[PDB]
Amino acid sequence: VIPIQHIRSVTGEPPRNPREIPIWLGRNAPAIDGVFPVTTPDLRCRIINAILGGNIGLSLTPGDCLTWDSAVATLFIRTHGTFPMHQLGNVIKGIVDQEGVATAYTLGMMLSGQNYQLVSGIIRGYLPGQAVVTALQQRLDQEIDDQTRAETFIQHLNAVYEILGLNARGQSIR
Amino acid sequence: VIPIQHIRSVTGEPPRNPREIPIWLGRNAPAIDGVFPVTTPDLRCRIINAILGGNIGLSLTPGDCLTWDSAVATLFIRTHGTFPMHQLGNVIKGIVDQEGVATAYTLGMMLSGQNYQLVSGIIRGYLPGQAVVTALQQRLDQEIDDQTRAETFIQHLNAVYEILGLNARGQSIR
Amino acid sequence: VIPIQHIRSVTGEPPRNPREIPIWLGRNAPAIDGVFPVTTPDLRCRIINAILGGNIGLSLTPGDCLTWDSAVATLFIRTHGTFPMHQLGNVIKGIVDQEGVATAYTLGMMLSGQNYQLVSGIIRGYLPGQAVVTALQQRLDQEIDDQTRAETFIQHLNAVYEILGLNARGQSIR
Amino acid sequence: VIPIQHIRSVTGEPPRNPREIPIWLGRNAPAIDGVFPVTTPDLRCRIINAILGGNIGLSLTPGDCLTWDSAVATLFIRTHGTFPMHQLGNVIKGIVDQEGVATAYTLGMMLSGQNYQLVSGIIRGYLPGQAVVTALQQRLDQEIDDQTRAETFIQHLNAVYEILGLNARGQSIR
Amino acid sequence: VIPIQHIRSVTGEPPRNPREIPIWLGRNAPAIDGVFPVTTPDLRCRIINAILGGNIGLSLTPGDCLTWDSAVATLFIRTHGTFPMHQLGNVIKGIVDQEGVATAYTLGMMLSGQNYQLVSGIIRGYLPGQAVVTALQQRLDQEIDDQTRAETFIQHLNAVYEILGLNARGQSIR
Repeated sequence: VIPIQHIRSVTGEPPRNPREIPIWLGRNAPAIDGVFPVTTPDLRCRIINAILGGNIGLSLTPGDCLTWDSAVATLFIRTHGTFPMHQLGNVIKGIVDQEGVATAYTLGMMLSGQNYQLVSGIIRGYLPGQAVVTALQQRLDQEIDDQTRAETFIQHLNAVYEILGLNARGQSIR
Repeated sequence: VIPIQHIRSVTGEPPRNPREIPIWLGRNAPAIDGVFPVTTPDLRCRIINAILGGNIGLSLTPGDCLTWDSAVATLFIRTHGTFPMHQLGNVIKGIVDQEGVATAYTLGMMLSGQNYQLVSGIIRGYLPGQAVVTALQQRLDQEIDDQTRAETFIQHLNAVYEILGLNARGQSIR
Repeated sequence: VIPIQHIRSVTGEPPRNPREIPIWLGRNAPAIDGVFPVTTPDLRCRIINAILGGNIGLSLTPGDCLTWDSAVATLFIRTHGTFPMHQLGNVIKGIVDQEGVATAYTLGMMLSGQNYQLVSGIIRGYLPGQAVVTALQQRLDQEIDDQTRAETFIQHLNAVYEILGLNARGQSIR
Repeated sequence: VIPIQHIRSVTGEPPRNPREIPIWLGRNAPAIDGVFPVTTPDLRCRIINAILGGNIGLSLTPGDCLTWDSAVATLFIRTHGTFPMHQLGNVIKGIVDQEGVATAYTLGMMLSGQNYQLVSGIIRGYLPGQAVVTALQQRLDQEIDDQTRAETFIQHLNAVYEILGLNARGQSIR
Repeated sequence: VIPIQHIRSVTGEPPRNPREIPIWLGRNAPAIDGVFPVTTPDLRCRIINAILGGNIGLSLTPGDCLTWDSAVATLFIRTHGTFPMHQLGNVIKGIVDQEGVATAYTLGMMLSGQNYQLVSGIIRGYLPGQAVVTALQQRLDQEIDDQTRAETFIQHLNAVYEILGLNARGQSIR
């Protein structure tokens, strides 16, 4: 017996519009990993199919549930009909206005197969204000390599936002 | 003590209109099998009667709960009043517009006692577009026998839909 | 610790109108017995008092909870103010229109202290159509005795309804 | 880990108006004792603080949770601002119209520190009809002492109400 | 498997407006500690991230979850964009009108890093009525030192409010 109700308490009911189901799963995925440990592709497939309830159209098989990124990407092709990387710039722009830059980096990297150069370049255009772009680049440039920059991107954004008095959604205190 | 609440988290509350209770059970049946193992006809009868709550009219006895298909079919005769195979073409046409082709194959086969020839022929008429009909037939024809075609029908539909840029409900990206 | 939440998942919240609380408990009683075994009068009293929540007026003591029938009957005297058998014909007529004949036989026998002759005679008047009355009587008459007829009444109604194409609520396919 | 969810299934969400929180706790207290055993003042304090959720204003300390009566009385001084016994007659009159006489005896005795003479005298004025007052007094007078009358008051009200055809809220069948 | 559902029963769903999420966590924090014991910074981080569900913007790392005060303060900088102590007087004034003085002392001390002198001085201005200010000061002055006054502040407010017939929100009985 998989403990579905604890997982259902963290996630909640699926979104009504089929198009917003892939983004929802990506945002709730880190919290699920902390509350319950998922160690095999088969366990992940059973949890995702139960959370979405009776959606035969969006059912996933054990092969496509190797990593959380693969599961979120497959749901995108079933809900939208296009592979994600073809229109990544538009998808990141929608998340930034509705949720914020930190949500866009996490979901953009899941859909982009962990490509730091493409995600960092697209996000830099939509960062809030000229000062934020210059300050963040200086801090990231000091890091030794692309792997180290990828791990510390969210930590370096939070420090810059705090100095300039911006909330998570980028709205100024003034 | 059967763990009803985990099963209730996956399913949800029964539909208010008595006519849509049989289709609802069919869509939620695969997810229930993954979360909790059902191994006997008696266990299935107790789970179905609890999920529908206090519906004395639609109660099922252990004899008619031998397989999930038998349980869904018996509810159809109590909710609608006609055996399913008498009007299968109309039932499949309703599911395709509301949910999609993949939901119609799974529920059509449960109501049709696993008849591949009748279900495949009815679905081919309602497939979206002339190109989808020709492409799917070529892939299915290559398979060795009817049992092998039945197992791979959903896998071969998903590949064709992805090439032609169609979502699960059959709506084009254009 | 009694497992109240599993029992609450099957039942649901009590009805707002005090008059419909006795019928609600009768319909949900068979499902509760399957999910959790109730073996003593004391356990039944604790479960019924928790399900109704904080209703001091309708609280039941261990003495009146000997059988599910005794508990449903006592709630009727507290909600309505009259003993049930005094107005049984009217109560059965209300259930038949709202739910169906099968619900009326189960709840009519609980309120009537398992009297087959009174319940069968009252139901025969409200059966749907002249043909249903004649067909059911022929099948019941063949049975050896009143105990055997009481066990097989619902099974013999379902067979007659299926032949004449009627749904559980008695509405014809035509 | 205290099993809060089973206790939350019996109780429900707290009332929005701060004034009706003390009466709500009193009505739900007997059911909680049956489902889960509370044996220490500390356990009671932890359960009451969790049920009311995040109400820092109405938080209770282990010292004032010695008995369920002490906890309900302390919430009355925080929600209303006056000790209960100062205005007991008005409080009992409100409960009788909204819920009934049986709810008023149970909650009146909790707020009145188990004083039979004051609660019985206040209730006798608001009993429904002249006949109910005379019949109940005759039965209570036969009992040997005040402790015996206190235990059998609700049992003797239910018998009188049944003979005169009154529902729990005191409304006649006519 | 962390028992998230018991914690979710005490807390409830997060507030929709991002600005009121920090105050909500502070009010629900004492109840969570009683129901489930939290002994490590890592366990606290996993519980807070699950309770807020899928909010990537307000996610907290193990380093900033050393104490409940540190977690509530970090959420304030992400939701509002300013450190709390810069505008403490305004924050305490909002809580006093909406909830009461007792909620303002508990949340004011969490945001102010346990500074008794600043919190006590700000609260004294917003206490209800001239008599309450004089009576409370006399009782607090008798205590030996600032640590002893901090522990007994809520106990000494409740005694003064009871003598002057005030409810928790400061509204008089008159």
